[PDB]
Amino acid sequence: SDPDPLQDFCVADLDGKAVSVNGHTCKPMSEAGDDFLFSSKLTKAGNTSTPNGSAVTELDVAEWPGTNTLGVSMARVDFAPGGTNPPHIHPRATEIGMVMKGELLVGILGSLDSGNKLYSRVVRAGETFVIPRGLMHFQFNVGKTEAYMVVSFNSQNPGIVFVPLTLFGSDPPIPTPVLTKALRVEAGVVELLKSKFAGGS
Amino acid sequence: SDPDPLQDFCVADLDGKAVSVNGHTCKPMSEAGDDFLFSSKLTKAGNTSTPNGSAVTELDVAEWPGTNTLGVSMARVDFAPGGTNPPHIHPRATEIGMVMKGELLVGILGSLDSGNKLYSRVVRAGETFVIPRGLMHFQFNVGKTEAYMVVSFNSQNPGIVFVPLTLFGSDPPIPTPVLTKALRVEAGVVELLKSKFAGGS
Amino acid sequence: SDPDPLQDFCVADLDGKAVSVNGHTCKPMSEAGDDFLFSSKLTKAGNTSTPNGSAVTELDVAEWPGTNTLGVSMARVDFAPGGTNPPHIHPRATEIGMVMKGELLVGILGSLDSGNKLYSRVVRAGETFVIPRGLMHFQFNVGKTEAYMVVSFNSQNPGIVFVPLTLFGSDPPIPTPVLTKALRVEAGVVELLKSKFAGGS
Amino acid sequence: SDPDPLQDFCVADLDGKAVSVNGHTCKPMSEAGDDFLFSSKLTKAGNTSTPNGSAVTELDVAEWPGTNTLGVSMARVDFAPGGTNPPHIHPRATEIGMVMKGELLVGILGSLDSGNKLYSRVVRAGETFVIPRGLMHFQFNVGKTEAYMVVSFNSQNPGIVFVPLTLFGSDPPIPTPVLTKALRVEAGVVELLKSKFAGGS
Amino acid sequence: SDPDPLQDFCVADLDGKAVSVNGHTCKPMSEAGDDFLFSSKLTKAGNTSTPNGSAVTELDVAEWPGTNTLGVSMARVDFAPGGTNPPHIHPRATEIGMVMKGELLVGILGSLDSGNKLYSRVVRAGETFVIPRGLMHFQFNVGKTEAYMVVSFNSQNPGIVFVPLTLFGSDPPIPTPVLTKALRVEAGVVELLKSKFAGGS
Amino acid sequence: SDPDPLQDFCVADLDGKAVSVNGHTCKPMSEAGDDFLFSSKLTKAGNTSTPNGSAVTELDVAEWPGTNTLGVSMARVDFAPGGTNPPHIHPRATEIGMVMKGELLVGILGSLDSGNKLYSRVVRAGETFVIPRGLMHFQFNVGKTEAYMVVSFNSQNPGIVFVPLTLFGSDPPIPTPVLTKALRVEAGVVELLKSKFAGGS
Ligand SMILES: [Mn+2]
Ligand SMILES: [Mn+2]
Ligand SMILES: [Mn+2]
Ligand SMILES: [Mn+2]
Ligand SMILES: [Mn+2]
Ligand SMILES: [Mn+2]
Repeated sequence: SDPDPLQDFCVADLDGKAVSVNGHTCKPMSEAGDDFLFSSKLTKAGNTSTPNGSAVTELDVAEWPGTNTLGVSMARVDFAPGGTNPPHIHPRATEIGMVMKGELLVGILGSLDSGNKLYSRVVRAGETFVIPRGLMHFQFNVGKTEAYMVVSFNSQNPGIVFVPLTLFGSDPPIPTPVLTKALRVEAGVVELLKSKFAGGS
Repeated sequence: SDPDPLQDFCVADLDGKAVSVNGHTCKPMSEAGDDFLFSSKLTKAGNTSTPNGSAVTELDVAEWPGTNTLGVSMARVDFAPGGTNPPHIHPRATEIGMVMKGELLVGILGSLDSGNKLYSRVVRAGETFVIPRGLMHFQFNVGKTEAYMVVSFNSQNPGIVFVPLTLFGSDPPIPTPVLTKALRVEAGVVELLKSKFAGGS
Repeated sequence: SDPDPLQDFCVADLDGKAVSVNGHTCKPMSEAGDDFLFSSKLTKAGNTSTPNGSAVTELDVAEWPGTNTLGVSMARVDFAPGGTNPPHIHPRATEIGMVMKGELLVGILGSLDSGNKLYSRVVRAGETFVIPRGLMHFQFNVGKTEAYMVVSFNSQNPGIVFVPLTLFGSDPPIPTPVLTKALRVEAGVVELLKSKFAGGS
Repeated sequence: SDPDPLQDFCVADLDGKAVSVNGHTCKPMSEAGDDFLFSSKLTKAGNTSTPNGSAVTELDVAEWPGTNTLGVSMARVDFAPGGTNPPHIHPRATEIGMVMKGELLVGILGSLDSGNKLYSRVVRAGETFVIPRGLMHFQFNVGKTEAYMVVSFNSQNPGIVFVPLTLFGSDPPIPTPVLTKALRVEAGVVELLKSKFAGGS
Repeated sequence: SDPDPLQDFCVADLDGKAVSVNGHTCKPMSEAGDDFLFSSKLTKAGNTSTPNGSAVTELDVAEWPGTNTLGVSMARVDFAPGGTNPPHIHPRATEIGMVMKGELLVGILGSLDSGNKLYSRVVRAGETFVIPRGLMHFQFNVGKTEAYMVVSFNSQNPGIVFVPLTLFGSDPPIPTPVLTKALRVEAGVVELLKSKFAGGS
Repeated sequence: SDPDPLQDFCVADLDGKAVSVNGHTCKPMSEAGDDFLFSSKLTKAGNTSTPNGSAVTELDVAEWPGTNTLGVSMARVDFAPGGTNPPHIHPRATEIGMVMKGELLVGILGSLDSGNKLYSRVVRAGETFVIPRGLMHFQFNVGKTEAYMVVSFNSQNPGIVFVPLTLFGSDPPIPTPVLTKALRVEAGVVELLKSKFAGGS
């Protein structure tokens, strides 16, 4: 997991010309003020008018510099009815979270040696789930109203590997002959899928 | 931080006669069922009729065996008006959390080389805070109704070192001559403090 | 990464009734013999007559018990002409590898904050590549003869999340309405994809 | 624990205008000289004429730049007769130490799930003790002459959270209503305690 | 082991005047190009016309900046007939490797509590070995033609402590009276050994 | 470094038939008694009437079960006049230590990329030194009376790789043709060296 901190605080210096290191350099401690350990960025719902029908509001180190070196971050995800936070992976963190409003089908997938088992259930207000680092998972709003969840991670920068977007809409996209071989369908089907993700999100 | 996992899942075997290891041994994977990655233990408010005026509902590995080896846990804390989650430390984890209802004065204290600085603010619904591993911190309900927060940690077993209870009500209590020297007050004052914590909580 | 070792050697006890822990318990050191630090399991090519046209020969702790606690493993991957080791992720390890024979298009994909960038090139005998933990990647045999590579990981059990198989052929498969929403295509297309992975591999 | 080193040596650059990172940047290796792996800072006793009756002489990375990245530090603590190194916590390290002269009552406190157990004994010359990261502990000179101990930590910067000073004399102090609720005594008692720590140490 | 990465990529900035940190600072991500995850440095055999009769071709972070923060590296070692990669230690990594051509006697030595056991066998093409961090080991070409192996490590900078060269040819060499006491032979024998390593390699 | 602890205490179960894991299983916490965090094993000097002229008194987890999982250990080393703690390596820990009595030449050696630099000085009572994990180092008593030092490590089981004993007296010894090639001397010289270490210490 993230390297442990070597002092109490180390607020990220996010200036575009800052020297680059693993993670982030820190602003001078003397200059951090009083408020770096607090945020209000998750107070409002994200805009669910997206192709997925969900919206992630990030609270990782990029959005909350006071988390730098501390080995934690958060996010909020809002869902339109029938919206999905699509199959995805966090490459660098375990996730733990709670549904706050509505009803979400939450699915978590084992790796090959676990038989690619799918564990899923309908998670309601106050109920929680845990997703091991690197494993594919999704949420789907099965309710008829807006749902949201609040999640936390054991990294300052868990990363998101969105499976559909990466598979079909990477920069630039994976070669069609790779995808036809991998997906066991003809070029036309792969081309249809790519056309859905050609817009970068 | 907690050792990284060496497989997808490793549900804690919490049987009283289980062999003991760092953390917990795991139940046979073949026998875990479908539901170990989920919990509903935080759906209900804790009982705030306590001397502190707060109640912690734990969701660490002892309460959620499916978190074993995954490097995360959660808790809910409910507060009566004027209730406090008193100055305390988590010896093995950074904490990250959100106020869900009400208004909480949240205070976080730097260590000696940080001048023992106190950072505090009133945290309201949807607002968040982060507390580095090992640092003293508290919350106090400044509202006139019940408040609660939901918190997460980057350990399966963060630990709680309650400062008042440990200082005055440990098992058995710290010697009075140690406390008079350390607190710079006479025996009578130390004896008064001990009398408040003689009941073990 | 994997927990560091706390002694020189700790050969995995892979008996089916062994107590379960994070990773593996160890056989009594006194009884390990001379040969646990060696293997010959990668001397022979895997069978490439598979739907993917590739075959992975594993040398993780399950196949090489002497690697237990040491934070490393290996594998060999053989490729028929036009064969692919399809888009996949190792949830718990960085991979580093070398092409030994033939010509492989090797592609490595950044996460969302890296713009899902695809980095790819044709890798020939003696040439190497590195794949950060948790990131999607693939190889495709662009040559007209059999190719193989030998790879190593900084985990005893890196895991494999095969993207096509997990997305369409998990146990049981992800719900069609989740996949239609996530992939932005009609049910018929999702059903076609599922039919290709209904056999478990 | 502290991040492992990625090279042999990395002597801390402690210049006030140095770029800030987790831990410390390093001076150019070419310029470190011969003597960075050695110190003589603990050769002399600290001044025990303090309110606590003890004096800590630090040998962390701030005082010994050659320890930077190496995951270790030291300190010496000297005690007047009846002096205490008061209840405190090291947020980022386990401590291991030896009494060198005199007789010290050494107390170590478990966390809540350990029942806040107090383990204590009189430790004499050559005898040792170990204090897990984050746990409250103290020493008290029970002898009639000066005592000292030498301690080591598995961090370059373990931190010190002094319980009395932080509880009553932080910068600025914890609110009286928080302390009256937490300590179960009236304002007058809290005000008396604060008056003892108003001087910053 | 090496600190985990806190982002996808962090290509090492190896400029001689770069600020120094544990490991390496990184070049601006925006400027890394496409090719940093690939190398061709191990395509050619090293020059075995050396006193050892072996040649190490390094592929650590100094030679492959794209490995920075990723916790892995590689090397190739080529051997003349009768050549040795002499008893040595990697202070910061476990090694895992495969013989590619020829026949190598590979020996791995336990530490004191393992009775300094020597485990050795003749390793041929395709066969593998694993060497725990910090343990002494060697390879010796027992064949009549050139051999080579390709090895990987779970560090970006494993380090090499060559035992003969360090014992007899360090900068400056270990004092003769230290070596006579340690090796239980007279000065003349130590002086003979030093004369063989006076050239720095 | 050693895996972090997942609870307050975990006293090692050192029974010969205990299940084996990375490190040690723990005795039931309920049964540990009061005294596991303390030891008196270093109160007395070791017997310096040895070929080296030094004696190591170990206080690792094998000798101090209460250190299990806590990431620290200690040792005492006593030296006859002219005695040496010979060139050796700790494979799994950084060492930090203090001379308590007498005068010791302490030498610490960089790895290859550090030019195999030797850093050495005469260390007297109260003076300290630090030795990075995996690096060769030695001490030599330059005084005319007995010296001793007390050292600590950031591992519960640092290991000791004694260079002379391992090079010449391993179990069984390294082949003579390996040593003649590696040491650049004739068989007779290697045979002389082996004869000095044929007794196992
Ligand atoms: Mn997620
Ligand atoms: Mn807390
Ligand atoms: Mn792969
Ligand atoms: Mn302390
Ligand atoms: Mn090697
Ligand atoms: Mn040593």
